[PDB]
Amino acid sequence: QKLSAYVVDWDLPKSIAWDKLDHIVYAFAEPTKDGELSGFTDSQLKSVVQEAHSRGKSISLSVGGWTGSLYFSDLLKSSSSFDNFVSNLVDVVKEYDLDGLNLDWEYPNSPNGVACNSKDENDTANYLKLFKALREKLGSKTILTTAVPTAPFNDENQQPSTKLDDNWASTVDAFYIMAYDVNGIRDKNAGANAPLYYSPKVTGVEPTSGNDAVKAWIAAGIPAEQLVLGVPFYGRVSKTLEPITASTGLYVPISQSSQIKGDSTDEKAADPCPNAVATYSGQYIWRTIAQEGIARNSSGWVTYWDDISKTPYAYSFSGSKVLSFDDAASLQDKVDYAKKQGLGGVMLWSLEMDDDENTLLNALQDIRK
Repeated sequence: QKLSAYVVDWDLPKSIAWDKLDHIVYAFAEPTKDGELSGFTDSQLKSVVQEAHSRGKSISLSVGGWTGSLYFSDLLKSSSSFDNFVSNLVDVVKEYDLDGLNLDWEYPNSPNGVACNSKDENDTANYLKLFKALREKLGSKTILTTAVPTAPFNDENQQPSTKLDDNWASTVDAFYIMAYDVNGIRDKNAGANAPLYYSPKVTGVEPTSGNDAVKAWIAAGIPAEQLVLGVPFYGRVSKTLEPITASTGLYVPISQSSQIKGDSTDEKAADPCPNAVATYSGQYIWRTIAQEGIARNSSGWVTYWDDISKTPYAYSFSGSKVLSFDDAASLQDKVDYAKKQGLGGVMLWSLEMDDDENTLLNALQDIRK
């Protein structure tokens, strides 16, 4: 699995380009309080598994997700709910003829991610117990992967680990680094959604990137070959308080009152926590970007290139907004990095975002390669 591609149950692609990929990750199954797997469509998963196997392709189920991470911590600390979760997790593999499971807990012991998510000092330790259980019960050929944040899983203090149990690398096959959503309204200045690099010279942005995350995880104990760079097929808009020109760069200050809306896929939504506030994400999928000609200086946009983060961005004087995103160029750069760093491969989120010409997916082909 050098090239993995997430598909979403709520929006399957009408046509999956099998020959341009290796491994399909079907998202999501959300764990319930009782430790059962839910929230996915039975017929669709059967359909997609069948297709993948017809063509000699691998498929995994992704358990969890941004809104599916509520019960992970509770489930694993208790011994009874642990075994039943595992039991259900094995059954689903059995049931659908899955080639593996992709655990996506967002995130172990963290006040970030959804606010009301259960959390515990031992979340990472138990996360490792879960994987070990899974391996014992599934064997060595089941693809066991995890989608991970830009720093190693939290310790008993909610700080990224400086060293992960060495059993992590020996149990789990690949760690999919979710190297995107790095910068947002949580920052003072505009930044890249999925930067390849971070520069300390630049303040008012988050001190991480793709390269930095890799570096962090390698240091924590995970070999590079077991690391997988996640890339987006979407971008994000911020509202700049100050207009971007050619003599300004990407890093201008932004509004923080409220996140403005992106494209038509960007519905106002609130996390599954009582009395939480609905918000926009700012998201703009690649399709919108391509159709509206944003990367071609159309529709009132002017396109630039950030030399620091190796990503394109665009600015509309109308509404004063900046769109940080990824194109063929920034994507092919991420692929160059991955190959030179001896990474296991790359993954993309998510397949239905790409245009009908497979522009973004094609830009990723050197990884297979």
